[PDB]
Amino acid sequence: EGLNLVATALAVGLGAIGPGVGIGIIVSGAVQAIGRNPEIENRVVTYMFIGIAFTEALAIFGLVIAFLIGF
Amino acid sequence: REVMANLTARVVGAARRGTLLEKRETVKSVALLVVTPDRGLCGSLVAN
Repeated sequence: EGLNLVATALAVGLGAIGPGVGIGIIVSGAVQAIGRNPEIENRVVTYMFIGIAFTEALAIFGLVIAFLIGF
Repeated sequence: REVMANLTARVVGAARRGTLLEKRETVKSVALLVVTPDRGLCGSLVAN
């Protein structure tokens, strides 16, 4: 049947729930940290980016399944 | 005196070391305070 289509939506759907919240928390914490201490700005951003990518590493993993399920 | 010691030790970053405590570079204008007796006869204290 078309049950693979549910798997197509579930991977991208449930996959984006976690990272969707996670990306929001990371940048919000960085922006507050930049606002309180502007001179550590160049350093915290590097920490933000090296971790914010780890969050979508699972989201891309969901998208990888989202196309593997299709074909 | 100790509150200054306790607080200023915590605040060490030059970026946050602004406002009154900011040790400005290239000093250009200096103001000074003098206190003197309202009435004379004090001796050499006023002259000193």
